Formats: sequence, C-alpha cells, structure tokens
Amino acid sequence: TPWSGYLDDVSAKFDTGVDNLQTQVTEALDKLAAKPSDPALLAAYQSKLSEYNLYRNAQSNTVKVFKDIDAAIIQNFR
Amino acid sequence: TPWSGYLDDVSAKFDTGVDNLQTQVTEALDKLAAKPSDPALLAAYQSKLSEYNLYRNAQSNTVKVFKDIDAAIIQNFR
Amino acid sequence: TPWSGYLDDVSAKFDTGVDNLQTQVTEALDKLAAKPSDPALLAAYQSKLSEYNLYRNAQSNTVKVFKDIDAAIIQNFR
Amino acid sequence: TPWSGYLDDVSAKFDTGVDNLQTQVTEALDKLAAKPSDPALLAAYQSKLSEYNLYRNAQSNTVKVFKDIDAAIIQNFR
Amino acid sequence: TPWSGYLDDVSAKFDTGVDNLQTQVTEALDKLAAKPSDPALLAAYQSKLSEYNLYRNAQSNTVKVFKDIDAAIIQNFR
Amino acid sequence: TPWSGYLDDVSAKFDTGVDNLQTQVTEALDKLAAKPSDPALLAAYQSKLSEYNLYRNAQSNTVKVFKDIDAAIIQNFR
Amino acid sequence: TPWSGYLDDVSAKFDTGVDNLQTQVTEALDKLAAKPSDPALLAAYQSKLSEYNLYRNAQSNTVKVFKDIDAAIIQNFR
Amino acid sequence: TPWSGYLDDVSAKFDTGVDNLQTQVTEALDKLAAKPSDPALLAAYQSKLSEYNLYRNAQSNTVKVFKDIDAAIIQNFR
Amino acid sequence: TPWSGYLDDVSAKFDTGVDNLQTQVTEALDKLAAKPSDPALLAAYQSKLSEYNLYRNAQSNTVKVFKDIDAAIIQNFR
Amino acid sequence: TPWSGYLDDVSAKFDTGVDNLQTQVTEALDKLAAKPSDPALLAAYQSKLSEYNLYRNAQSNTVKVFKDIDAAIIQNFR
Amino acid sequence: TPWSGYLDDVSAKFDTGVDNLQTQVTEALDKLAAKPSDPALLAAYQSKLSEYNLYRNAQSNTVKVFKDIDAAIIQNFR
Amino acid sequence: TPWSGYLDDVSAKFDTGVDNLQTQVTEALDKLAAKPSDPALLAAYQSKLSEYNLYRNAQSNTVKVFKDIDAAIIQNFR
Amino acid sequence: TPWSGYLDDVSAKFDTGVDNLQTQVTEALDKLAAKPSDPALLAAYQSKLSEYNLYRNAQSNTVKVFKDIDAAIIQNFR
Amino acid sequence: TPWSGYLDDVSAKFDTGVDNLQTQVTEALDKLAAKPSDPALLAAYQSKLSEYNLYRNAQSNTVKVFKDIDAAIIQNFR
Amino acid sequence: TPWSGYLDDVSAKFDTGVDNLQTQVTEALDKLAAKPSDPALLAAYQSKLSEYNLYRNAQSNTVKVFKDIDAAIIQNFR
Amino acid sequence: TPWSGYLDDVSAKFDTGVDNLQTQVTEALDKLAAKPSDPALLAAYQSKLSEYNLYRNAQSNTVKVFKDIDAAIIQNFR
Amino acid sequence: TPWSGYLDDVSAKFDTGVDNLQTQVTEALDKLAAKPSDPALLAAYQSKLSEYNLYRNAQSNTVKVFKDIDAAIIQNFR
Amino acid sequence: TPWSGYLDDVSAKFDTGVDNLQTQVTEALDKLAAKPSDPALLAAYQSKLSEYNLYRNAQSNTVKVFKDIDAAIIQNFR
Repeated sequence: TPWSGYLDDVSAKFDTGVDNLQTQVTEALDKLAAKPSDPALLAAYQSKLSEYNLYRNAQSNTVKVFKDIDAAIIQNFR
Repeated sequence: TPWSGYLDDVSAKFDTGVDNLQTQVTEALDKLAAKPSDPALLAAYQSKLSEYNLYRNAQSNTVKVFKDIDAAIIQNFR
Repeated sequence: TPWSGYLDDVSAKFDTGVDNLQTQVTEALDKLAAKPSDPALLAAYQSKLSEYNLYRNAQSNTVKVFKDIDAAIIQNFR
Repeated sequence: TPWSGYLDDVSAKFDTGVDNLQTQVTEALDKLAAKPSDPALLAAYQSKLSEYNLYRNAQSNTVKVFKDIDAAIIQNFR
Repeated sequence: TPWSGYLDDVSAKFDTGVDNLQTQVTEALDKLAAKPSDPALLAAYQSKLSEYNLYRNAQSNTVKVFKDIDAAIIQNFR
Repeated sequence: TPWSGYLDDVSAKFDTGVDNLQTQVTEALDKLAAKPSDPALLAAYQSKLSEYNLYRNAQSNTVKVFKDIDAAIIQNFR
Repeated sequence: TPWSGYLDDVSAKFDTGVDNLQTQVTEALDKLAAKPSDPALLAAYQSKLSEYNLYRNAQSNTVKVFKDIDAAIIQNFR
Repeated sequence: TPWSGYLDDVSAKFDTGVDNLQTQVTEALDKLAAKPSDPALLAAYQSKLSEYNLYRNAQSNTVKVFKDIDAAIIQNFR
Repeated sequence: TPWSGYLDDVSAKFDTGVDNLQTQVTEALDKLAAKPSDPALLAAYQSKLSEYNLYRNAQSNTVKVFKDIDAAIIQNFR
Repeated sequence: TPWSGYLDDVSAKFDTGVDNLQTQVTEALDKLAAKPSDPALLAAYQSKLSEYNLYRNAQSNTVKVFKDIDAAIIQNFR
Repeated sequence: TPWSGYLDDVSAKFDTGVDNLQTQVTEALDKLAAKPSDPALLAAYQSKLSEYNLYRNAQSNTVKVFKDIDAAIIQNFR
Repeated sequence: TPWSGYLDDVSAKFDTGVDNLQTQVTEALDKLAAKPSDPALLAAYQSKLSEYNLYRNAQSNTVKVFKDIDAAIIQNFR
Repeated sequence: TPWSGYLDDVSAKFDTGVDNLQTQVTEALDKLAAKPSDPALLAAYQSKLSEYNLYRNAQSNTVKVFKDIDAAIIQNFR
Repeated sequence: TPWSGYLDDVSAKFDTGVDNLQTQVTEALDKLAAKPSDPALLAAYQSKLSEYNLYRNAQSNTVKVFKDIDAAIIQNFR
Repeated sequence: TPWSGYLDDVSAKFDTGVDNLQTQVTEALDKLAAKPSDPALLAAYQSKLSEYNLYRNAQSNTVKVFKDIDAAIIQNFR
Repeated sequence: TPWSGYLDDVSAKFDTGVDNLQTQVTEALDKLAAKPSDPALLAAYQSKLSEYNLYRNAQSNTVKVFKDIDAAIIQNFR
Repeated sequence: TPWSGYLDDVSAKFDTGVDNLQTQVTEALDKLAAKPSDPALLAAYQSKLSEYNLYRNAQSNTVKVFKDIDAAIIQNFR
Repeated sequence: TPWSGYLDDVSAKFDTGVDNLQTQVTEALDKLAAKPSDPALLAAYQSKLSEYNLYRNAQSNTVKVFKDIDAAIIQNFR
C-alpha cells in the first residue's frame, strides 16, 4: 500500500469524486480527432474539456491552500 | 452511469430541451438531398437548419460563460 | 444550526440579497433550452445570466478581500 | 480524563468555539470534489476554506504568544 | 415579486419603452401570413419588423456594455 | 456629514468632475428606449454611453492604483 | 469603565478617527448585495472597502510597532 | 450648461460641421412623400439621404475609435 | 525516436485521427488549379478546405487549453 | 532565387495550374479589339474572360482562407 | 519649469517625435466634418486617424513597460 | 523649526527632489476628471500617476532599509 | 513640411502613382455633364470612373491592413 | 558589431529566413500603386501582403512567448 | 548498529511514519521530467512535492524544539 | 567532472527527461522562420513551443521549492 | 577611481555584458517616436525593449540574492 | 603552511566538498551577463546560484554552532 498524506487525500477526493472524467476527456478527444467537424462531437468535447479544466484548477488550488494552512502552523512550533 | 458535471448538465439541458432536432436536421437533409429543388423541402430545411445553428450557438456560449463564472471563483481560492 | 463565520455572513448577504436569482437563471435556462430561437427568451436569459455572472463575481471578490483584511491582522499577532 | 494545560485550554477554546467547522470543511470538500463546476459549491467552499484558514492561523498564533508570555516568566525564576 | 437587478432594469426600459411592439410584430405577421401579396401589409410588416430588429439589437448591446462596465469594476476589488 | 477618506475623494473627483453624466446616460436611454430607430437618438446615446464607460473605468482604475500605493507603504511599517 | 492601556489608546484613535467607516462598509455592502450590478454601488463599495482595508492594516501595524518599542524597553530592566 | 466630454466634442463636430443636414433630409423627405414620382425630388433626396448615411457612419465610427484609444490607455493604469 | 510530450500527443491525435487530410487538400488544390472552373472540383475543394480549416483550429485551440491547464498547476508549486 | 512562402505556393499553384490563361485572355482581347463584331471572337472571348474571372476569384479567396487558418494559430502562441 | 521624470521623457519623446499629429488629426477632422463625402478627405482622415491610434497605443504601452521595469527594481530594495 | 531626524532627511530628499509631482498629479487628476475621454489627458495622467507610484514606493522602501540598518546597530549596543 | 507617417506614405504612393486621375475624373465629369448623350463621353467617363473606384478602394483597404499589422505589434508590447 | 541577445536572434531568424519579403512587399506595392487595376498586380500583391502579415505576427508572437519563458525564470531567482 | 539519540528517534519517527515518500517524490519527478505537460503527472507531482515540503519542515522544526527543551535543562545543571 | 548538487540533479532530471526538446524547438523555429505561413509548421511549432514553456516553468518552480525546503532546514541549525 | 564592492561588480557584469543595450533602446525609441507606424521599427523596438526589461530584472534580482547571502553571514558574526 | 583551527577545518570541508562551485557560479554569471535572455543560461544560473546560497548558509551556520559548543565548554573552566 502506497503512503498517502492529507494533501494526497484532499487531491484524491477530486480523483474519486469524478468517476472517469480523466477517461471521458481522452475518449471524447479520440472521437473528436477522428472527425473534427461534427457539431455533436465538438459540443460534447467542449463540455468535457471545460469540466476537466475546472477539475484540475479546483484540485490544485485546494492543495495549495491546505499547504499554506499547514506551513503557517509548523512555523509556530519555534 | 457516466459522470456528468455542472457544465454537462447545462449542455444537456439543451440536448433534452430540443426533442429530436439532431434527428430532424438529419432527416430534412436526407429529404432535401434526394430532391434539392422542391420549395417545400427547401423551406422546411431552412427552418430546421437555422434552428440547429441557434441551438448549437446558445448551447456553446452558455457553457463558455459558466466556465468563466467558475474559473473566476477558483482563482479566488489562493 | 450550522455554524457561520464572518465570511459566511458576507457571502450569504449576496445570497439573501438576491431573492431567487439562482432559481430565475435555472428557470430561464429551462425555458430557453426548450426553444432557443425566441428573441424574448434570449433577451430575458441574457439579462438573467449577465446578472448571475456579476452576482458570483462580486460575491467572490468580496470574500477574497475580507480574507486578506483578516490574514494581515492575524499576521500581526506574532 | 486526559490532562489539559493552559495552552490546551487556549487551543481548545477555538475548537469548541467553532462548532463543526472541521466537519463543514470536510463536508464541503466532499460536495465540491463530486462536482467541481457548480458555482454554488465553489462559493460555499471558498467561504468555508477561507474561514478554516483563519481559524487555524488564529488558533496557532495565540498559542505561540502565550508560550512566549510564559517562557519569559520562567526565565525570571533564576 | 421577482427580483430585478440593474441589467434587468436596463433591459426592461426597452421593454416598457416600446408599448406593444412585441405584439404589433406578431399581429402584423399574422395579417401578412394570411395574405402575403398585399402591398399595404408588406409595407406595414417591413416597418414593424425593421423596428423589432433595432429594438432587440439596442436592448442587447446596451446590456452587454453595462455588463462590461461592471465586470471591470469588480476586477478592481482585488 | 458622512466620512470620506482619500480614495473617496479620488473617486468623487470624477463624480463632481462630470456634471450630470449619470443623469444624461439615463435620460438618453429613456429617449432611446421610446424609439430605438432614430439615428439622432442612437448617435447621441452612443456618445453618452461610450463616455460613461470611460468614466467608470478611469474612476475605478485610479482608485485601484492609489490603493496599491498606500498598501505598499503600510507594508513598510513593520 | 473598562480599562484601556496605551495600545488600546493607539488602536482606538483609529476607531475614533474614522467616524462610521465600520458602519459605512456594512451599509455599502447591504446596498451592493441587494443589487450587485449597479456601477454606482460598485464604485462606492470599492472606495469604502479599499479604505477599510487600509484602516485595518494601519491600525494593526501601528499596534505591532509600539508593542515592539515597549518589549525592547522591558527587556532592558534586567 | 450640459456636460460634454471628449467623445461628445468629436460627435458634435460632425453635428456642427454639417449645417442643417438633419433638417434637409427631413425637408427633402416631406417634399418626396408629397409626390414620389418627380425625378427632381428623387434625385435631390437620393443625394441628401446618401450623405446622411455617410454622415452618421463617419460620426459613429470615429467615436468608436477614440473610445478604443482611451480604453487601451485606461487599461494601462493598473 | 523523437521526444513527444503531452501537447505533442494531443496535437498528433488530430494528425493521426485524420488519415490524409493534409494530402487530400493538397491533391484537391492541384486538381482545382489545373481547372478552376469545374463545379465538381470546386465543390470537392470547398469541402476539403473547410475541413482543413476546422482541423487546424480544433488542433490549435485544444493545445492552447491544455497549455493553460498545465501552466496554472505549475503556478501552484510555489 | 526569390523567396516564396506558403501563401505564395498556394497562389502560384493556380498560376502554374493554368498554362497561359494570362496570355490567352490578352490574346483573345487583342483579336476582339481588332474586330468587335465577329461572333466567333465574342464567343471565344466570353469563355476566356469568364474563366479568368473564376481563376482570380478562386486564387484570391483561397489565399484569404489560409491566411485566416494561420492567423488563428499564431493567435494561440500567447 | 515643470518637473519631468523619466516616464515623462519617454512619453514626451513620442510627443516631440511626431511634429503636429495632434494638430493634423484635429485639422483633418474639421475638414471632414465640413464635408463627410469627399473621398480625398476620407482617405486623408483615415490615414491620420489610424496613425494617431498607433501613436497613442505605442506611447501608452511603452510607459507601462518602463513602469514595470522600475517597480520590479524598487521591489528589490527590501 | 520642526525636528527632522535622518529618516526624515532621507524621506524629504525625495520630497524636494521631485519639484511639484504632488501637485502635478492632483492637477492632472482634476483635468482628467473634467473630461475622462481625452487621449491627451489620459496619456498625461498615466505618465504622472505611474511616476507618483514609483516615487512613493522608492521613498518608502528606502526609509525601510535605513531603519533596518539602524536597528541592527542599536541591537549591538548590548 | 507637413509630417507624414507610414500610412501616409502608403496612401500617397497611390496618390503619386496615378498622375492626375483625380483631375481626369473631374475633367471627364465636366465634359459629360455638358452633354450626357455622347457615346464617346460616356465610354470615356465609364473608364475613368471605374478606375477611380478601384483606386480609392485599393488605397483604402491597403491602409486598413497596415493599420492592423501595426496594431497587433503594439498589442505585444505589454 | 551591434549586440544581439536571444530575443534578437529569435526575431532575426524570421528576418534572415525570409529573403527579401520586406523588399518584395515594397516592390509589389510600387507596381500596384502605378496601376491599381491590373488583376495580375492585385493577385500578386494580395499574396505578398498576406504573407507579410503572417510574417510579422509570427515574428512578434514568438518574441512575446520567449520573453514570458524568461521572465518566469528570473522571477524564481528570489 | 549505529547509535541513535533522542533527536534521532524524533527525526526517524517522521522517516518511518511516511512509508516511501522519499521514493514517491523521486518517482513522480522522474515521471514528470519525462513528460512535463501531462496534467495527471503535474497534479500528482504537486501533491507529492507539497507533502514532502511539509514533511521536511515538520521533521526539522520538531528537532529544533526538542533541542531547545534539552539545552535549557542542561543550562540548569550549573 | 563538474560538480552537481541536489538542485542540479533535480534540474537535470528535466534536462535528461526530455530528449531533445531544446533541439526540437530550435529546429521547428528554423523551419517556421523559413516559411511562416505553412499551417503544418505553425501547428508543429505551437506544440513544441507550448511544451518548452511548460518544461522551463516546471523545471524552475521545482528548483524553487526544494531550495525552500532546504533553507528552512538550515534555518533550524541555530 | 570610484570604489566598487562586490554587488557593484555583480551589477556591472550585466552592464559590461550587454554592450550598448542602454544605447540601443534609446536609439530605437528615437527612431520609433519619429514614426510610430512602421512595422519594422515596432518589431525592432519590441525586441530591444523586451530585452531591456529582462536585463534590468535579472540585474536587480541577482543583486538582491547576493545581498541576502551576505546579510545572513554577517548575522552569524554575533 | 598557514595555521588552521577546528573551525577552519569545518569551514574548509564545505570548500573542498564542493569542487568548483565558487568557479561555476562566476562562470555561469559571466555567461548570463553576456546574454540575459537565454532560458538555458537563466535556468543554469538559477540552479548554480541557488546552490551557492545554500552552500554559504550551511557553511556559516555550522561554524556558528561549533563556536557555541566550544564557548560553552571554555565557560566551564572557571
């Protein structure tokens, strides 16, 4: 079993919270790259890519805050 | 069950809001391509295609706004 | 009763200040998705969506300022 | 009964002063990780996380001051 | 009473400024569709439709400007 | 008498510098909404609205600079 | 009568120096939360909030300096 | 005296530059509407209307450029 | 073997997704330049060129988004 | 050797694709100007001139599209 | 003699570099407003206005860069 | 005569070094607030405000350094 | 000597490139207005007017392109 | 020998990469200004000008990216 | 067997408490250096590196405190 | 053999992790500068340059973090 | 001979490392201010100004680091 | 042979432990000062300078500790 600290648990709640968004973006890209002119594939890939962008930004900026909550507590040990 | 975020729900409200506009445009194109000289088929395909254009533009520009509402909130985490 | 700090009160003043803007945007989207070609539904949804964008941006950037007012006071404890 | 000194009492006044902020941040993270694109979940998680940051900073910098009040009195015993 | 923000008030000044232009275009269309060969109905419907086009364009581009005035002020909070 | 700090004085110099631009835009909108097809009302409202846009942007970006001049001086107290 | 030391007097000179800035920010927030799209309410709340930020930072960093002037004198008793 | 900014002065240079073109178009329309078959009235109204079209287009596109010169300077304040 | 990062893989999925669209546009141009008056060559070159335009725009705007997803994560390292 | 970019190569494929259409139009004009009443010279010059018109329009509108494909890629560098 | 810092000297090099472009635009506007239908006045005013636009944009964006060169040096004093 | 220490002399060298920059910014603001659409007033106020920002930052960060040079010498008395 | 920027030089290359086309159109109009029934004057005025139309369109659309080349470079200063 | 940094080398690779495109555009303009009605000169000048536009845009946006690669490394020195 | 004092035991509790965080950071760096554009590798390396930073800071500041607890006891021997 | 510390090893893992990205960007620039109008060269250079940007940012921000991990340990020696 | 410490030598290595970049920026500004519409002068001034920005930032942030290396050694004298 | 005490041996273990870091920083500065815009020279100089900073801080804080170990033993002679 690999070790997971608290920032790993905060980061992996977004990983387990979305089910297969990492797959659905790669699947919708492979459908779009086969035919980049279908409106139904562009509108589906816009929605999946614009959610993967907000997924990664929320999952990164949350880890950045809890790292700043912790580093300001460890600063007060000494 | 495939995962659906909030931009998927906003995009699929237009998908479920129109019933079979994705079908009616493809059906009216197949009737028009068989006979591209009937005024009744041209006038019916003009109406269906000009609604599919506004369908896709509204469904795309709405996802683009809610992606900008969200990305300016996630910007304020840190 | 759930706990509410000062940034919750600042954030919920915008929530209680608008009455049902969270509802009126979802209602106007459901009317627009049923018929994305009516000018009266597009002009009503433009106004509601452009107010929900300014609602969320003002409600987020205000919380961000009061969080920076507070964190610069707590910095001066030690 | 576990022993609690004076710095434990100062630290646990913040723990008992907030009711369930340690829970509400973990609950709002679990709601946000399931859907990191809802503006209502981002705006609620911004407020809860920005209060948990000020909670921990005030609860840490207060313990640090009272530890410096005490260590400068114990310095004057000898 | 439904909530109305400032962009709703700017949009509804055009709605209340014209009296029944939303009705007069629908009435003139119903008179024209019954007989699309009368010059008096075509010349009356041209005038009503060409005013409804300028009505919607002015009512939309004004909301778009005041949304850009506001979003550049909210940008300067932080 | 309400209190006015230095950023209030900088903001209200633009308010007192224009005489009744806040009125002239609302007056020209009410004349335009009554008849959104007159070229003389559109050309007068374009000029008033394009000045109100530059009025608010200059009045906001100036307050933002003097707030950054001050916050970098208060940073140097400690 | 509650006791007030010298750092209370330095802190309350800023409290009595501004008249009702603690009120004017809460009043301007309540006007802005009712309508977060009025440029006149955003420009007035920007000025009041950007003064309350400099008010609290100056009132905190001044107390921090006089606490360091005093603690370096009390250090020289022994 | 009503206030006039710089875009008002640029717009009113076209207003004062033509003398009574706003009158001469309305006068030539009233002469043409009384008799829309005189070649001398049609040829005079063609010239006046085709100058009023270029008058309004030049007076509008000039205000639009100077509004873009200014907004790109105010962008560089911050 | 040349190195390929993740943006190379996203860009080359469009390259491998279309088979020989880079060839079919150059072949249809060489057939059209030999005879730019055949309707069958113009209608075939319109379809191929209008797909190569959407191919390059989708393949470029996708790389631009994933470059912005990544640069906002690398921003949060420090 | 003069330099030739990609738009030069696209433009010169039409130049090399037609053999001597730039010559055949000038030759057929010189034969027609010597005798502008021969039906065989008018019918031959109609065909050559109507092909030179479609030659230049296709050769110009193709360069215009590839210039818009490129400028939207260079837009995504930054 | 009025004081001139380095950003004044950078801004006034554009002012002294053009001779009377601030005059030539106002002169060409006064000639165009007297007759907004002369092609020779429109083509001369297009050239003067399109140079005044690039004059102000270059003169503003240069001051903005040297202000950012300086503010990043003054940041390194402390 | 008011007393002036060494940090007063360092701070007032910037005050006497600029002649009337405290006046020229207030004069250029009063000219800009009367007409916030003139490019010549915006470009002059950009230069004056961007110099007043660097004036105050250099005059503050220099006092902050000499206060740290001195406080580390007074630390070595005992 | 009047100042001439680069767009003046591009515009005046067309002015100096044609010799007296501005004169020859005015001369051919004065000959045609004296007798608007001579085929030799109509055929000469058709050729001169149809060249003055292409002269002004090429001289205007070239200035418009070089103004867009420049404004996209000045955009990249900051 | 004049000094050339890395952004000079990136900018001058486009300068040396095209041979005489700066000359060929000025030569094709001088041929077009002498006769702005020849289709062969318009079609040759369209190709040269549309390549000079993409030349300058690529040469500018590349320098802008490498300036942003460098400024984010120099940011990490301190 | 190497000797381990009490500060070694406090330091090695963090070493044995994390399992292979010293390995997982080096493994995630080697995966990221092979492809520094994958969002899944950047988001995984952000979490591992931000935990290794808090690991080392907590493991260092704890040893620093227990070294100060001990040195103030050994000071009281004599 | 040149000396390499730990930050050299962290920096050179990105150097050895990409194979010849420092070469492929310089090769793709030399191909693009020879012809800055080919869509295939622009789309290949966009991908290589957007990966070199993320390469340098990740390789710089990682060295910056490990320098801050180390400097906070060396701070705890004394 | 003026005295030069080690930070003077570090600062003047950038001064002697660039040859005449302080001159080439002032020369390119004087050429650009004479004609702020030439693309060749804008593209040359963009490259020189964007190198002078990185010159001053690297030359300032390096002096700032070596001043922090030294001040942390002089801190350890006592 | 110059005399070397124990603190000289502790200080010179860092001097002999790094091979030519005192040279590699001076060599990388001389390469960077010749061209302060190359990303490869900035990224190499960042790594060398950030190691020279940790080299000097570790080599200074170690001498400071062993000087405090010794001075507390010499204190116990009498």
